[PDB]
Amino acid sequence: SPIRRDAFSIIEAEEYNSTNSSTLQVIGTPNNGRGIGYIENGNTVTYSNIDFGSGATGFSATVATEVNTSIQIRSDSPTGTLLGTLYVSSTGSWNTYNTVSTNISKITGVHDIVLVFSGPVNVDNFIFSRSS
Ligand SMILES: O[C@@H]1[C@@H](O)[C@H](O[C@@H]2CO[C@@H](O[C@@H]3CO[C@@H](O)[C@H](O)[C@H]3O)[C@H](O)[C@H]2O)OC[C@H]1O
Ligand SMILES: [Ca+2]
Ligand code: NA
Repeated sequence: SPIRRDAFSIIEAEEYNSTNSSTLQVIGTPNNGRGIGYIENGNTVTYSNIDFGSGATGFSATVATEVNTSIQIRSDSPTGTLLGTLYVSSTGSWNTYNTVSTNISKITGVHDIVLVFSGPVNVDNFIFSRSS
């Protein structure tokens, strides 16, 4: 998976750098893309060296789930700074993807990102939004 990436271009969830998960799989999507799924509560997924430049204050992910769930977005490590939490309610199916966004604290420079899952969700991709 890429050693580094831009926060303001699409990051593919399936191109993660490490995970604690023993269940997570790379899945396909209806339009023949890929994502991550078979995720459980407590699973973490790390993406290395994301460059936030002069600042990001939002996070958007394209996700599908049948259960209400949340994803913490942390900087640097699973116990690093909580940037924000994306709350995802049911999208209607494991294959019905929806772009969902949340606010985060402003982050600058280069940091690993860790997504921390409280339950099952399929994630295709994500991206950050710049501060004003
Ligand atoms: O070709 C694509 C298929 O591979 C794709 O299959 C889906 C893959 O993800 C599955 O989602 C899991 C369902 O079970 C939950 O408990 C897990 O947490 C989910 O990750 C989904 O159910 C499959 O249908 O579908 C799209 C096809 O184009
Ligand atoms: Ca993807
Ligand atoms: Na394992």
